[PDB]
Amino acid sequence: SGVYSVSSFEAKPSGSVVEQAANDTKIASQLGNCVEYSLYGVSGRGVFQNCTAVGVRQQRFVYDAYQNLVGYYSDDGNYYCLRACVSVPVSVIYDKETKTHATLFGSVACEHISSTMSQYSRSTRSMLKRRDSTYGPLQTPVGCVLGLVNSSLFVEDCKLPLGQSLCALPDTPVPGEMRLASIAFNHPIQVDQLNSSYFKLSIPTNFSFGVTQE
Amino acid sequence: YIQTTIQKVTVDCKQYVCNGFQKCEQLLREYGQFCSKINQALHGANLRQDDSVRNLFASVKSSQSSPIIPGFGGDFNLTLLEPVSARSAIEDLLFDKVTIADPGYMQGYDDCMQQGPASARDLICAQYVAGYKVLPPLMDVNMEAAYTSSLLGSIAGVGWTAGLSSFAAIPFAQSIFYRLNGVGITQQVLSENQKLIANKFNQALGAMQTGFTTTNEAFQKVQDAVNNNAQALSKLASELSNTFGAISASIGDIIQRLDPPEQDAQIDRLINGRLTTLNAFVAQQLVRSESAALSAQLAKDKVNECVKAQSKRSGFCGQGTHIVSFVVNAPNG
Amino acid sequence: QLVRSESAALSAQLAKDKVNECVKAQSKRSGFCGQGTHIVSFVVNAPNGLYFMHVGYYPSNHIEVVSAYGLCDAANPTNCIAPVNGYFIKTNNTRIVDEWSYTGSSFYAPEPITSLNTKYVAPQVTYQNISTNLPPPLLGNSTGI
Amino acid sequence: DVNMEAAYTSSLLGSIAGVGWTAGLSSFAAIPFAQSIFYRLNGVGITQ
Repeated sequence: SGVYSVSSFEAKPSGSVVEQAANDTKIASQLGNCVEYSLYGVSGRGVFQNCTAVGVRQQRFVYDAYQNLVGYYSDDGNYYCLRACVSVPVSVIYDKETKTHATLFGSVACEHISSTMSQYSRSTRSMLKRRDSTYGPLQTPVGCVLGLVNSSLFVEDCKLPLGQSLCALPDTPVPGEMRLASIAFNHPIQVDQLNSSYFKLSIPTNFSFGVTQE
Repeated sequence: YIQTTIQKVTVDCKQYVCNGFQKCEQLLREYGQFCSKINQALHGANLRQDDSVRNLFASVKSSQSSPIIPGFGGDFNLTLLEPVSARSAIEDLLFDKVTIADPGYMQGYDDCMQQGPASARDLICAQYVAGYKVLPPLMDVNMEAAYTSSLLGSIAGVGWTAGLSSFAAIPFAQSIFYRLNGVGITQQVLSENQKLIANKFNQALGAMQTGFTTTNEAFQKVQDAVNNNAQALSKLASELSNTFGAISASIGDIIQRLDPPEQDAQIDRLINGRLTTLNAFVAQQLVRSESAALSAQLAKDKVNECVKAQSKRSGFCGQGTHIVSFVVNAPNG
Repeated sequence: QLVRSESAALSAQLAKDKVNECVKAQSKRSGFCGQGTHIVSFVVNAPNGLYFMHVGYYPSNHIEVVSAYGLCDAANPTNCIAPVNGYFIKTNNTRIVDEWSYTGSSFYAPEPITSLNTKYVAPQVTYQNISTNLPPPLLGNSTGI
Repeated sequence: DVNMEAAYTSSLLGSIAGVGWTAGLSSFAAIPFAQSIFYRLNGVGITQ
């Protein structure tokens, strides 16, 4: 049992862009989409945006310290701001005893993920089964989770912690779906201060012996 | 500053080596269980980090404590240790003065979708490109602050007599005067100079706010730990531009320029280079984690010796004669 | 192998310190030997080192009582006492009012105040000035011939 | 050997009680285990 990082989804190139010295194959009308590009003999894949002009215009290609294209001067007279298409990280939350699983999607906001992820591509042939329940993706402080039920429970410890306070509680005694619980802080015995020449003393009335092995 | 953890990093070995190109996947498939060894080593290191955090904070928690009300301390102004209704003021200042990149942990993938222009090699947006990932820490900021604040509320009442199994809820001033009486200052002197002692303690504690600067060695150590984390990530992000004796560093470029007999050779050069990089990264992470575990044990000893009791051995807690020690959370310790 | 062997020597030094501090003596520092309050430790051999078994005293069922920093004689204010390895608590043993008893620091069991569990100290502003019932240490001897 | 290591460990076990209440490094008092346990309990805050 544990939380294992697995292979991530990759954005699928929606269109293409070409340039030189029809009409739908242009940088404009494609801003925000991961596209292939071949601009004046420099080719790759990325996402274009509208950024304020920077660098030297006559040298249309704008690089960074590590020889990565980060900008481009188009024939239309606009400076286009260039990125790389980004992957969606994936991890699997697995309980061995009940043989149950959920999917944690890195740090994504559940707007970019769907039950099929047809917009993305990865080597893995299919997604986890995610049976009849199949409710909408749950949004957690650690990211978007598929196959978790909001439980609003508290635990003193868990075997699979998701992150930041979060645990996946398996439906242990057909086992149900895993639940999203949180680790609660165990408050020490509170003793209040007096406002006098007395003080409050907390003292045991019973005891036991305990062996710590090391 | 005592470091207790390192940043938890997992890499997607398949996507780091081949970044999506189906031709490279087949070439790497006959390399067998290298990527699997990298993944298992990283998973074990992260599990050990979680276990270290749990052990340290299970040894830090007190069994009994006093609620931290405003004005806790009385004549001694330690309001910079009190939580602002959950971190302390000095803890917030320490976290503010440290140059640390904000990881996403939530909708951080969509933060890098817009991303503006890149902010000087953003290692937080590079994970969704290079193929690694930074895991969130086991506990929240609020839970860590709860542990530290519960530790602060038991400092005075640690017990003058065999104080392990009993808690006396005495004021902070009484505890300070008992600690001062035990280092060779008589009751008469303490009774005459009550206000002077309180003022002198406040002067020393107040000079802390204007202390986080270049001359502060502990603050420099905090920044060094953050920079070590950043360098570890940057070395991974930097080897993707390397061309290990090939015609290009992009797999998609050599694919659309040569023929399969040459494609295989070039792609194999790149594959071997990237696998060597990943192996070196894994070894360095193992070394850093093994060092951080010993440092966490040292922090446990210091919490048990200086914070929960007044130490009689010189030099261990601080300089001079030790009286009282406070502890807050820091970026990695 | 060199790295592992170098780590094992530091671990062996730690085991030496633990044997000298937890098995051959009772340790007063919390957390080093075990949890709770350390009492006695045993050690046996293990495949590649030592296996320590620390026996500790774990308290339960805590109660809250009212206690005083010390007691002074109202007639003679410069004659005061403080508890030794314990506390001065307010009894409720269906008896005289504002009676003071002594209890050990690790187990609740009120007992009479005597010279065996108290020590004389200089007066403080937080000490209780008691007029009647004057535990035996505070009894100012005025029995002449 | 296993026997030599066990001899060391057993010899260590037999000196646990008599570590000496008073400056106990150069002298050995062969007291019973119960006496040692009760002296250890008395020193943590449990009255006689």
